[PDB]
Amino acid sequence: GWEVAVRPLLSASYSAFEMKELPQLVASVIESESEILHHEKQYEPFYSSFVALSTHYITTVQLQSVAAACKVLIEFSLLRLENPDEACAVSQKHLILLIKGLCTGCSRLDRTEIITFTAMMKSAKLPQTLSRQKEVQMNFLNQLTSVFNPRTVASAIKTKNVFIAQNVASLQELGGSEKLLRVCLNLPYFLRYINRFQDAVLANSFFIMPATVADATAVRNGFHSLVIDVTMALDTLSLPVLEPLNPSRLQDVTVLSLSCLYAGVSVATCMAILHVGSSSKEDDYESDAATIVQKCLEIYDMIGQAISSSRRAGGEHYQNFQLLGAWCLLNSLFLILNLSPTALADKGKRVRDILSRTGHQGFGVLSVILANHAIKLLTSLFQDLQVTDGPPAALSIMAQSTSIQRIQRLIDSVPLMNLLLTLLSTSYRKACV
Amino acid sequence: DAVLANSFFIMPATVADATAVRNGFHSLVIDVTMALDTLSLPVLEPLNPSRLQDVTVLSLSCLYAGVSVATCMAILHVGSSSKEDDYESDAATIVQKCLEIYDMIGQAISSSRRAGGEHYQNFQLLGAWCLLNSLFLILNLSPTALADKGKRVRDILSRTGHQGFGVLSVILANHAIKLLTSLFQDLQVTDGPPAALSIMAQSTSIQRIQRLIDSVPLMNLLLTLLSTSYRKACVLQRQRKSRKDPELFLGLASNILNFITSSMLNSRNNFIRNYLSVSLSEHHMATLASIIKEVDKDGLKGSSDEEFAAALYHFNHSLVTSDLQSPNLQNTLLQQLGVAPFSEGPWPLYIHPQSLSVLSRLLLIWQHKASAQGDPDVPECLKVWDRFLSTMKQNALQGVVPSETEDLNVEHLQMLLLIFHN
Repeated sequence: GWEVAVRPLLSASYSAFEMKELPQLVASVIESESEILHHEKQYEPFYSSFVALSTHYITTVQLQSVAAACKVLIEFSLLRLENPDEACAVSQKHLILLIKGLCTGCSRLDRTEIITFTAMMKSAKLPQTLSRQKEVQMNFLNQLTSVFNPRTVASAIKTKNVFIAQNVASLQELGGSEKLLRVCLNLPYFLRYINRFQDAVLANSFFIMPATVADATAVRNGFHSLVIDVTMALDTLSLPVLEPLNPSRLQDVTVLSLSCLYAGVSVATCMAILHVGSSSKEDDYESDAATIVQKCLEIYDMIGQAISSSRRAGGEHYQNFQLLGAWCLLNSLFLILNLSPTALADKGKRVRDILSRTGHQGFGVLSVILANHAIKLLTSLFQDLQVTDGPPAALSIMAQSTSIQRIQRLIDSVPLMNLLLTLLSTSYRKACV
Repeated sequence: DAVLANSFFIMPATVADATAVRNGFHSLVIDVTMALDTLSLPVLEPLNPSRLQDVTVLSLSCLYAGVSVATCMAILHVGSSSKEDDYESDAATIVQKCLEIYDMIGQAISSSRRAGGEHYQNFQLLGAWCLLNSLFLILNLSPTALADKGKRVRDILSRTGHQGFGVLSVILANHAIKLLTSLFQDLQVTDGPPAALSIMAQSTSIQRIQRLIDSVPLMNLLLTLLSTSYRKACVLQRQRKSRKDPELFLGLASNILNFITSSMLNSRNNFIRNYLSVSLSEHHMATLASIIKEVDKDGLKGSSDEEFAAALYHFNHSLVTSDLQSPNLQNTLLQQLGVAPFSEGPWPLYIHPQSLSVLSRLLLIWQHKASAQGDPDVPECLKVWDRFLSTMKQNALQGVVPSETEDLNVEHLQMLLLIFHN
């Protein structure tokens, strides 16, 4: 039965996990494998919560069976992250943290959620409401059929290392890298940012629309979903799912990272506009803006590091990545520093229109952070340049160009010297004030 | 010329030509030292395509020179004071400096902001190609037959005792195995042309590995190095009771075996598994059986022996379990081991642990497959039980008291009982 199968988790929910309770849990997970992936709607939350508790208790601490069970759970979480159904007891975010935790040292789930998971455990109805020789022979057959590594990869650290190696091998076997990247690309909230980046790169111009103060407020009040999305995307990108950098995979990765940087730039512009136009809610808003911009920069840096060190993408792609990042950051800085105090802000109730048509109470910590990252990209590019008036370097990761072409494209986008002197003056004035 | 002709050239030629190439080793030493010092300066950063071509030309030619001096020293040793000691020290120094130059150039290419992963892959491919061709050439040296009758690699392949080898061979094999494991780990994550041997070429990992296979039959070469290295290590260990120590050769053997297990046996790719299934031969099983007999007869000796035993155990069981060897190959292995289920002599009542492990693994796999499919009882198990009973009955009739290492260790009895239960 299933009641006796879930009994060890019910007993252990009030304590740690007894060592003697693990092998039968593994046996039950392997035995029901044929059914776990195929279920009706009303049993689904029960099985989701059971999987959550099982994974949690496995990660808190014969290796072949554990690896098989972990592979089964990873497969379950994978197709649960692909489909996700409305009535899933565990949302997509906790599935992402669970998959990460099985590949790491179990520092994702918290008690505040497993209490609700056990409550749902009790409140859910069984499939068949919750409110020695056979196992040895199976283990013998499992050890006989396949050979565990062991040494191809003090005691606690090596057991943890082999556990992580087995788990990541199982994850890669299912091809979860492509599925995770696909699920991260077609997010319901990053979609607008990705589309905006596509239009900006196609039209050669830079777009930001916090627009007026009212539009800035409208963009606000939905910031918490953006925080959740950026956190989950960062956790997904922290997993080793990026190694086979095919050209299409490269394009997808740069699209995702650059759109995330675009989102950070946009929230920075929104906060600056709000401050120019002008409790606990405002403090929450500013803390959330700081968190999202920091996470966006972290994602950008992680993607850049992955691109630079990869054995399929080399120096040219890293240079193009740095050029795109610097272009976005510099255009953003020019836009935010061109904000009027009251004139254009009130009369408004792009960068090409601003250039065609052509008080520094904006700025802030976000502006400083963006300027620092832009200056790092710029010094890297200029150090590269140091060692025929052609076209500006194409804004694609697969393009070929020289350093002079990239610098000339940056100059064509924005007058750099005047901009730099403007930020220097404004920053010193703010510091002295 | 070698890259243009798709072939590999080394001409130490005979002993006289080897001596003629020698006696000029001091100039080569001074040249490699000055080249290494020049390459140590920061004068490599702007890697234009032409500069890349020049750098790879220089580094690969230096590696070629190290390979050539290694071949010359090996030929001199096969053919056969302070001068000889100076010559061997010079050879060691020049090969070490050549390897250092190659590694420095490779690291510079990998970390450069103008040359990326593809160029590093091509660099590794060229290095591995040169190293493997050199190893094949040196390990195919004849003792006296072709050496005296001679008074390339394509002619050798067209026309088709191991007192050569040495420390230089071990170092070259180690570097080649490092390049090979890097390339195969790259592969892991349409029968086209082999990958071009140019630093600017575009190719997939399958293409590079297939080019390496085309140049030299890899599996036979690797097994030959494993066998020769273990033989030299065991001979040196017997004589004892860098060259004077046997742990180096034992480590090389363990490393090559571990490479074979991790990169090929556990590989998921279909093409490499097909190649492994095609390229396994009965002579390889005979060599493996002789290695097993040596390791079980010698017994536990030292820590390096423990590591080599672990590697051999892992290789044996991975080969047995992962369904590449055809059944006749398994029968050949058992027959060579002397524990063939269809033999006619008395059943050996004492089985050494390694042979017992492999035999039990094979028999239990057969029994499990037969039970799962529905086949009636496998004739091999019935035959082994019958032969055990007949031998034991004969010994009972003769009233013979065996020795402590002669009949019926306990693990053998447990294994037979487990067979009986199924």
